[PDB]
Amino acid sequence: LRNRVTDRYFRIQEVLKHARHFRGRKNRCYRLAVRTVIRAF
Amino acid sequence: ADRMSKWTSKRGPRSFRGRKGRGAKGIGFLTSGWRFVQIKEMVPEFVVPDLTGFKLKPYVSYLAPESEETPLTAAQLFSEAVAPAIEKDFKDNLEKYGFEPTQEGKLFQLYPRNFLR
Amino acid sequence: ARNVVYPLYRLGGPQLRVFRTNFFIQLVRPGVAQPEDTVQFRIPMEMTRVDLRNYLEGIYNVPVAAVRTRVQHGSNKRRDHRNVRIKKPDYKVAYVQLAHGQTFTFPDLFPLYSMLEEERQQRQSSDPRRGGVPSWFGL
Amino acid sequence: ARGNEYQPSNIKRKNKHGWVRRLSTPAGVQVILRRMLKGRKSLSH
Amino acid sequence: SDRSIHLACTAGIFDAYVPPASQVSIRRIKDYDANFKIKDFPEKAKDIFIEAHLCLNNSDHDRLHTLVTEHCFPDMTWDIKYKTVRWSFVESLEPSHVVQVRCNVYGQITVRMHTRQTLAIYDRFGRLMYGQEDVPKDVLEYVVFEKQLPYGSWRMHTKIVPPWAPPKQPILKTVMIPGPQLKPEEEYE
Amino acid sequence: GLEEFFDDPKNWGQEKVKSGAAWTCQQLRNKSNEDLHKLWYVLLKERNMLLTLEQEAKRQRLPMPSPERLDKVVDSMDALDKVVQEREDALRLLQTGQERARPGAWRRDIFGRIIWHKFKQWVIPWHLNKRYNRKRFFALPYVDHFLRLEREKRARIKARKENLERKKAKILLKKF
Amino acid sequence: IGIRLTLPPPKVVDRWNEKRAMFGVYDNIGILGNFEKHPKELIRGPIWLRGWKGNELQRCIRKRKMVGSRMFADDLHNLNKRIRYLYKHFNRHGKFR
Amino acid sequence: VKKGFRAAFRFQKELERQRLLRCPPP
Amino acid sequence: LPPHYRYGMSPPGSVADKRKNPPWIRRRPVVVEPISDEDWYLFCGDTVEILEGKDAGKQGKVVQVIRQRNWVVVGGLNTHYRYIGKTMDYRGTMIPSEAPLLHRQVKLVDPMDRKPTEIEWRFTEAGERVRVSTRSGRIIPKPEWIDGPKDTSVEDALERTYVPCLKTLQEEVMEAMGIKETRKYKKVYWY
RNA sequence: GCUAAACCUAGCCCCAAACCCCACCUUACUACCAGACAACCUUAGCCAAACCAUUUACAUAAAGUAUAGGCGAUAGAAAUUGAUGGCGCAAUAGAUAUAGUACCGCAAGGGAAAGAUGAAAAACCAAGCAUAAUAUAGCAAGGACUA
RNA sequence: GCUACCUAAGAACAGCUAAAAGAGCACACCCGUCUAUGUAGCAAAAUAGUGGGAAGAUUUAUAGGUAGAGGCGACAAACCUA
RNA sequence: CCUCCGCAUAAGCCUGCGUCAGAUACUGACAAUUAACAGCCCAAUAUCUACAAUCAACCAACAAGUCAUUAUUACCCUCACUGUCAACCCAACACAGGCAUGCUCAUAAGGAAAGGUUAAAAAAAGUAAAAGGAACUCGGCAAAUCUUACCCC
Ligand SMILES: Nc1nc2c(ncn2[C@@H]2O[C@H](COP(=O)(O)OP(=O)(O)OP(=O)(O)O)[C@@H](O)[C@H]2O)c(=O)[nH]1
Ligand SMILES: [Mg+2]
Ligand SMILES: [Mg+2]
Ligand SMILES: [Mg+2]
Ligand SMILES: [Mg+2]
Ligand SMILES: [Mg+2]
Ligand SMILES: [Mg+2]
Ligand SMILES: [Mg+2]
Ligand SMILES: [Mg+2]
Ligand SMILES: [Mg+2]
Ligand SMILES: [Mg+2]
Ligand SMILES: [Mg+2]
Ligand SMILES: [Mg+2]
Ligand SMILES: [Mg+2]
Ligand SMILES: [Mg+2]
Ligand SMILES: [Mg+2]
Ligand SMILES: [Mg+2]
Ligand SMILES: [Mg+2]
Ligand SMILES: [Mg+2]
Repeated sequence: LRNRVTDRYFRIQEVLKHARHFRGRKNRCYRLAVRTVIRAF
Repeated sequence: ADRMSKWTSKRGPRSFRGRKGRGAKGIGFLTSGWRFVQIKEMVPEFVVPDLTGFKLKPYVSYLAPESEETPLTAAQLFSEAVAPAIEKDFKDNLEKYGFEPTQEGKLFQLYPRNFLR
Repeated sequence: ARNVVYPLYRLGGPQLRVFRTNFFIQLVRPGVAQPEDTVQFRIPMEMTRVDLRNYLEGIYNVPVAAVRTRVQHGSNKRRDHRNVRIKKPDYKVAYVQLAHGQTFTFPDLFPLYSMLEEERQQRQSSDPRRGGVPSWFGL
Repeated sequence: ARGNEYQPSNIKRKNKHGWVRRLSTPAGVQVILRRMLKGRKSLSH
Repeated sequence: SDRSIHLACTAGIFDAYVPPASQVSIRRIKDYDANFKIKDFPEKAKDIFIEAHLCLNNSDHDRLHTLVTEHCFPDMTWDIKYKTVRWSFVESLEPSHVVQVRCNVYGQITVRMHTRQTLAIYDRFGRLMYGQEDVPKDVLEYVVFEKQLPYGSWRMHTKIVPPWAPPKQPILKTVMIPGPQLKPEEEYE
Repeated sequence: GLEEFFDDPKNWGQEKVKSGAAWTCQQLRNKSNEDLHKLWYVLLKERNMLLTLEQEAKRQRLPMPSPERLDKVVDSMDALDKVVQEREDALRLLQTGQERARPGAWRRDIFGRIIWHKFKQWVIPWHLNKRYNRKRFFALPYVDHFLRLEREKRARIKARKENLERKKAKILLKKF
Repeated sequence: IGIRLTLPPPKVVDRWNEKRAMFGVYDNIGILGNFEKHPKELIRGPIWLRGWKGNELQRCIRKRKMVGSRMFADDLHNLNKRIRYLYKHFNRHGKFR
Repeated sequence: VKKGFRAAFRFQKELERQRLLRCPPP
Repeated sequence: LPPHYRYGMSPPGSVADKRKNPPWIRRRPVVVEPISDEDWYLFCGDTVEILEGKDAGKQGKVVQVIRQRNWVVVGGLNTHYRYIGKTMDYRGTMIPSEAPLLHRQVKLVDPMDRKPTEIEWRFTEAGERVRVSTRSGRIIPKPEWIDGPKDTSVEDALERTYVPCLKTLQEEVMEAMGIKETRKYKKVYWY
């Protein structure tokens, strides 16, 4: 594990912040929130 | 199916259980009819001394002087046992002084050791 | 003796003698009712009943009438934190019947703090009337 | 119907996978050597 | 266990001054210290008492451990934990004076103080549950100090309450005392 | 008598029983062979009594009074055994020059490992003993690869240990 | 949650320890010393890649050639397998051919 | 543990922001 | 003891020690500087002075020494307070409990100057090895029964009954006890 | 606010240097009886040749040269020349390893997981839920709107 | 250590009809015809009923043997640790 | 109320419902299975050993069968060792399966189909059924009875 990602929290949050006002798991799960947020944008 | 447990006489069929022992040294032999002949000379005879009048209790008084450990060596034993006689007879055939050419013929042969403990 | 090579005996040879015995035995309280003349011992596994008889008759001058032995299996069921079985050692149990009508019964063996006791006596448990109010203050 | 193919018997166990049989042939000696190299707590059965 | 617990106090008072001869104890104290003054003690004892109670007010356990003994600190702090105490010494009616002194070796001095103080103890929620924040009350007490005889000092060890002591101030809240919680087979007597 | 298996009746139940010091090897070396022989049985009787006490204490779920004297007795017996062994070894070296009481030989087992085979006592010669002849004291060529593999495993373990020791030493030096 | 909740212990680096201070010294040993020593002779490391560079296959081949006889049995077997696999990959797979 | 300092520092800043939001200062 | 066993105030074999360090613990090892046995200069009973923390400057007596962690426990010094005997109802009694101190935090005290001193293990012709204070010289000295029914008297214990001879214990005891054996040990084969 | 989250060192990787009491082959870990019985003997195949069948690798420079080769895939010399740690891992990583243990398999054999207080214990964040079920209509959002 | 076959030396087979029987009915025992249930089941092939054999080419306990370019096979390309 | 059972030996397993104390048929400690039963045998060298078993008697056999010593030389003088527990083994399980033998042939031994309620559908097992009696169905499968005759292989 020479190089590992340490910003993944913030990378996820950059999308979850726009997904916070959705319904269901689309506002919590990145795998779903990213799709919903892309559609919203 | 158990490989990590020790192999004992409690495991196996009747033949295995009868054949395996627990380390006890043999006392005799078996003859026709499974009759066991016990040899008296094969039974260890405990040579227990007479303790009457013995003054050495198991423990030692704490008010005893401490002395440096000097493990006995062959040289020390020779000096303390044979050297005086050698000196006396030199001033004035090692069997006379004590050397035994061969252990054979002795009840207690030092090597190969033929006595217990 | 144990953990020692026994000098091999050939017919007509000298008697086997042990001078510094290596066997150490325990006199144990029987776990079940036994006859008055029976004594229970825990023995090294390499000791025969003949060896025990000679041991008792020579070292302790105990007149032995009969000796029986059995190999008690120690439990291997217990397991440590690593799930590895802990083996309770197996041990030999010898039942020795005394001679000359002699009887044996196991003897009844087993027939700062001041400050702690003083403070416990001076506890002065809380009074219900006080309703949890601390009692130190004299007002 | 199946599953109970192991009918335990110490005679067969020791005569099939014992130390003596393993050392009898060079192949079994190499089996024991492989177990020793791997560090097995049970070289034979 | 080669090491043993090194206590800094004693379980309790040696001889209780039964409230309404000790020069040997004074001699022992003086032979151990060589700079002690019985006549000057009462002022120091009063200062120690006031400082210890102010430390209780401010929840200063570090200073409490220096101003009171280990047999005193739990008695002062256990029941006051999780509550605020507003204690204040307003005046001393009559001057404090030593009464009784007795003595690896500890020396205990009993000092009778008839002073005037204030109390206000509040709950976890800041609800008054004892005393008045301003009204002063006259308190007569017998504080037993103790000292350990190299780096020891004089610290409050106990407070002797006379059997004839007037009843303490009543509590604000009412109390219920349950009777015998009888089992079905049992009957009330 | 069986009473010798138990401590003194007065000592029975005592929380602590005072005991002297364990015999030292130097102290025992001054005693004669007969004296050591008698002291061995004295200590054996004491050891039997103490083991009886230990087992009875375990049965009663109580601590054994003064457990240290059992260790003292064991140490005394070990010292006596060591003194006797030293005397026997010195005599054997003087009379025969052999440093081991039991005959043996360095032999290569079936696995190629060099072992010290300790000779056993037999009534017939080795060339006639059937079981001994079944036993093999030589390694065939196929064992060389496994010998090399075991050597390399040992070398790897040793290298890991040494490298770890050096790393820990460097960390300690940096810390202090 | 793959983020630590506390700052890691401060990492202090001594920029002027002996190693960093004297780093690079004698890199010009050749040009400034009558070319008695080549700078590659200042390289301390594995015997088979002192003053030499190459891809993984070349490095493995060089290692086997130079220290193969001194390698452990399983390490040498692994090196042989790696050389085989690297040969196959480099000579039979890739976008360009 | 993942080696690095900058992600941890950013998360500490975010934790401070969340703490302030949950318990705003007077 | 298990590898990387964490030595604590409790002895390594007590009930409290077993409770604190069961066989399955894998705590991080404590980093302790490697003070050699010939460099250790703090001993039980030595008067020392505390340099850091609460009670700094105060001088006490070393009561315990945990060498495995470079620890000296100064009796009645560097003390916190803990409850002993606290049960479900009783609050227990407050007790002053010492905390271990490092030999770097603790310095020995001159026997007469009563001040902290730096120490050296200087050899002396009489006192082959002994501590010597550096700033002011002077040597710091190293500080510090009725026979029962089963205890040998001193004279009996020290009696030299051993007469060296070329005889084994077995044959010597045979001669002493009078056992007579005429059978010759037949030779056996060893292999 | 619960599940939980985190953590730093246990160790490991690559190099350099340097060569490394008793019992037990009988049913191993079994004190104690006539043996006779003794080891050596080309790797193959996958795969590439787009099949497959001959064939297909197992210091520097000369040189990928001379040569070999269903002369094709590919193989391939010699003469001659001269030759002191870490821009490593840090508990799904690094050894499989806390261990070749547990466990699995008759056996050969396969093969894990994990731990985190302190100087002393003789002191706010994933998912999932709950706080707090739900209101007509619909890829659950966007434009919005006072809502 | 299952299974196919074999080797050694063992064991079991009630009762009735018949009569020295690879005979009949029929237990134990072996097998598994048909139905139902089950189908992540009690079971990685079972249960209940029903049924074939059950003094023989029978069934079966123990130990041993034949090993994969092979073994074994009353050939079902069967069986050889699901 | 059930009883397939059950009790032993063998094989297998290895302390796996004994006591105490803690927890919440578990954990820790303590105890235990005692040889007469069984296993563990035999000094050589030669030399003997045609005539089953079946109640062994008639008989009948075929597949032709488990059951024996002498001669000389040696040799007695001295009862060890090991299994002994259990609710148990092989099936990943407290698995409706597998599991040899001797007695018990329904038991003297061993066990409990119902956690409580209600009494819907559908489903499983069983019992009874007016008149009819295969009209069902691929087929009398199943169930009920005890039931003839003819073909193919
Ligand atoms: N590259 C490298 N250098 C090492 C290694 N082990 C030790 N050294 C070096 O060896 C030198 C001496 O090591 P020290 O431990 O200080 O001394 P030492 O014990 O006398 O050393 P050795 O003789 O190498 O055992 C130092 O320069 C180390 O960096 C290693 O594994 N690799
Ligand atoms: Mg027995
Ligand atoms: Mg079978
Ligand atoms: Mg091809
Ligand atoms: Mg291709
Ligand atoms: Mg060349
Ligand atoms: Mg890992
Ligand atoms: Mg969440
Ligand atoms: Mg019949
Ligand atoms: Mg028939
Ligand atoms: Mg066909
Ligand atoms: Mg076909
Ligand atoms: Mg029921
Ligand atoms: Mg119900
Ligand atoms: Mg009808
Ligand atoms: Mg019809
Ligand atoms: Mg009809
Ligand atoms: Mg129709
Ligand atoms: Mg039908």
